[PDB]
Parts: sequence; structure tokens; C-alpha cells
Amino acid sequence: GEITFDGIGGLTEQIRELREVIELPLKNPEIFQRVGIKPPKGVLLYGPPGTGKTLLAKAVAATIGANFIFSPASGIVDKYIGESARII
Amino acid sequence: TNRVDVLDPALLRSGRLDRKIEFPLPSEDSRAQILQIHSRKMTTDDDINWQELA
Ligand SMILES: Nc1ncnc2c1ncn2[C@@H]1O[C@H](COP(=O)(O)OP(=O)(O)OP(=O)(O)O)[C@@H](O)[C@H]1O
Repeated sequence: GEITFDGIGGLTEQIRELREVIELPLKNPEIFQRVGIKPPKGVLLYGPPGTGKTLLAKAVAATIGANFIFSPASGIVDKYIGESARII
Repeated sequence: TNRVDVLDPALLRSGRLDRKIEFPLPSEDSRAQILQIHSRKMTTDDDINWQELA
């Protein structure tokens, strides 16, 4: 399913700072080429529990249209030696 | 659970365990009801006045 991207509200500023990393360098790597700066990668979302840090990621992954891997961090550990190494 | 102060906030909070139901000690009147459903199973008499014991 899909969740609207205004259905997340009150945090309209954090939605725009996340798009500065994810939306922008996908379409226009020509703008980051002008200044001469290497595009940013790697975003860390952190805050008090329940603020909506998962909701923000959920909405933006149904919207953008790029291929999307979703991974519970603890779901890729395996018993066998180094099998957890092959997954990542 | 019997220690709720210990569990961290990601296990609690609404949207996970919405309701947080507290259990109070049986009140002086409840003691009367309680003693009376456990005694039915064994022999009773009319000597007993459960109101006293509660
Ligand atoms: N900013 C918000 N606007 C509207 N609803 C919100 C917002 N933040 C949270 N919610 C509500 O909270 C629900 C779940 O919150 P969410 O799971 O995003 O918290 P979380 O920060 O991911 O929790 P955790 O720390 O356990 O990962 C959503 O389905 C929504 O109903």
C-alpha cells in the first residue's frame, strides 16, 4: 500500500532535509557538479521513541519509486559461522 | 509483568501496549468475595461468617 506524504505532518522541515540527500542527487547530479562537491550519502534518523522515525521512512519509500530494500537490522543474523557476512 | 518501572520505553508507550491496566490489592470487601469462591470446593459450614475474616 501507499501512505500519503502529507499524511506525515508537523515535521515538514525534516522531510525537506531528507530530500536534500535522497531526492536531489538522483535527478540532478548536475547541480552538485556545479559547486564541485561530492554528493552526500548515508542518513541517520534518531530521536525519542515514538516520534515517527519509521513513519517518515515508510511514506518516502512508497512515494519515490526507486527500488527499495527493507531490512530489520536483527533479522539478518544467522547461527552458522559467517552466514551473516554473506547476506550484507 | 510485576516490575514495570524497569522496562525501557520502546516496550511500553501507546501504539505498542496501548492500555496499561493496573491491578490493586483486593479491597476489604473483595476479600469477602475471594474467600468464598475458594471455600466452595472444600467442605463448609454455616458457623463461618466470611464477613469477619475479610
Ligand atoms: N509525526 C507524526 N504525524 C502523524 N502521526 C504520527 C507521527 N509520528 C507517529 N505517528 C503515529 O505513530 C504511529 C507509529 O509511530 P512510529 O512507528 O513511526 O514510531 P517510531 O519512532 O518508528 O517507533 P520506534 O522507536 O519503536 O521505531 C504511526 O502509525 C502514526 O499513527
